[PDB]
Amino acid sequence: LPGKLADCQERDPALSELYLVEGDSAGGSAKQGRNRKNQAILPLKGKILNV
DNA sequence: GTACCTACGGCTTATGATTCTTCTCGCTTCCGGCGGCATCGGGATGCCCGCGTTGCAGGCCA
Repeated sequence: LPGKLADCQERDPALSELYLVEGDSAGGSAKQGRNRKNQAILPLKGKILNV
């Protein structure tokens, strides 16, 4: 929960949005240019192992 | 693709210590009430006489 996740002010689901981008390259400007009402961004690190 | 360490210098803020404010234990002993009796100075009551109080009308003041 800490570290990377930055939720919005609203807590009721089906109203907010979630995004998945590169952390240090994209998430910075994404948070600096997003809204603080119904916006949430979850950064990522590199790739993800296959299933 | 990403994280964690200290030196170079200054103000502050996050917590254990010391002088100033205060809360009130101890009773006991010199001292302060407390009551009774002889004493003394004041005054209320009475009479006399002149002065303090008040009403009228005028000139001065806030």
